[PDB]
Amino acid sequence: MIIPALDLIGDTVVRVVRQRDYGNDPLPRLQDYAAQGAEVLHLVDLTGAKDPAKRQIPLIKTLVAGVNVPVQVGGGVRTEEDVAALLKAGVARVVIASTAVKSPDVVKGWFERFGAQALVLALDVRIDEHGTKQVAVVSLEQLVETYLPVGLKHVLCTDISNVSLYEEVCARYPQIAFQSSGGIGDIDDIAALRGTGVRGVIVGRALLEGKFTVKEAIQCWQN
Ligand code: NA
Repeated sequence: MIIPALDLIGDTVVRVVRQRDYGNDPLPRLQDYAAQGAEVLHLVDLTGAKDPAKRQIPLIKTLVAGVNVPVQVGGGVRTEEDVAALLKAGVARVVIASTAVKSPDVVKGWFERFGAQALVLALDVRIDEHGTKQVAVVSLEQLVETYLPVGLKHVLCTDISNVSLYEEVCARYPQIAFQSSGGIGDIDDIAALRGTGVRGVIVGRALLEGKFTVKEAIQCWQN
């Protein structure tokens, strides 16, 4: 799957690493992502990620209501209440950050209550000098072990160290549906990831930049 994605600061669509400002119409943007055939969408609430007390619930309610396809939302999700709040806003899956790295027993609890189909674990992966896949702020393997007993199913992988990693880990963990994020700059990057075993590709920047349209991405990826 192609998974189009918007990063949000307040009501404002942005490019980040803040880099560029693209307006205050996330909804027509999303709806046009959907019109072209996107099956899943992806939001990051950077305002909430900065401080969770300012979680943009009303906004996210609106955005999720305005489209008729599942939406996954991340950004500062670090307590059970936040997960419930996001779900209560209509969100189809909650994307969890570094907490799932730091606090396995808590997060295991979230899995046990909400179920694994509702959660996505977001991991920044570093390949080090030695060739170990480590997980940013512990190895990938270690994490997968920690969460297999509670039915781990969805991982969002950003590589911050490209095809071959995904080939190997997708082969090692056939029970995990991997999502690649970052590293997309043109339609060819999408073609590249096509046969790797990766299940979903997060696409953001390239779309705002007009390199291609979601219809083109889908044409590519879906061969
Ligand atoms: Na697709």
